Amino acid sequence: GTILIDLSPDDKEFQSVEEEMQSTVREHRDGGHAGGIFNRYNILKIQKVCNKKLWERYTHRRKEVSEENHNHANERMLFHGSPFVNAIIHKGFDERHAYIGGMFGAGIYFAENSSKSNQYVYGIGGGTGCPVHKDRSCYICHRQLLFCRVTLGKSFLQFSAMAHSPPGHHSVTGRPSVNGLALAEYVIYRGEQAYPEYLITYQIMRPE
Ligand SMILES: O=c1[nH]c2ccccc2c2ccccc12
Ligand SMILES: [Zn+2]
Repeated sequence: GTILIDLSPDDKEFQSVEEEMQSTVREHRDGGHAGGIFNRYNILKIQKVCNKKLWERYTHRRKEVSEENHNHANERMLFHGSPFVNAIIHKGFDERHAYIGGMFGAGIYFAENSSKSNQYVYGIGGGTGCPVHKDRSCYICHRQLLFCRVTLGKSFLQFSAMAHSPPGHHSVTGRPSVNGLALAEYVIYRGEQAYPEYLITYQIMRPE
């Protein structure tokens, strides 16, 4: 079902997506432990993920959410890192991708900071790092993230230092209160509320 289309780096669509990736890198409180030490990425490839059944699953669910929230899907584009991106792009999101120990419950987590999603590319807390070098800060191996269309609907606002949504909500917003430089994180509880739109292949870059 899924087919992947290479975007040219001269295409505006590519550039828009790259810019969203580069401009939402921040520093992490773990000093780079989970995700590596870097200020920027080497973007190697960006692919559009095209799957009819998964798209229609998304848009059908989105209409439902919209109708339950003053005609407002509250659709965002957000990052998702995972060692199972190959399974997500082919079969879509489901409970297997839920973060069971998540601070805002057992749901599927997304980030506004590309660097936050980068922390989960090799598993929770970076796992054991890249398969080839067992290095969480590997500058050599290729990483992949997803840049997804996520339907948030009415989103429970949780300030902060597969389950169900809170009643009358379609998602949760984890908004950092302490780190003012940290962007929001969002959780959904149905896989049908995200479409994995772009697969981004990259390396983290070692700082000068
Ligand atoms: O991109 C993410 N991928 C994940 C994969 C598995 C578990 C948790 C997360 C997660 C948590 C917070 C923010 C972003 C992410
Ligand atoms: Zn490596």
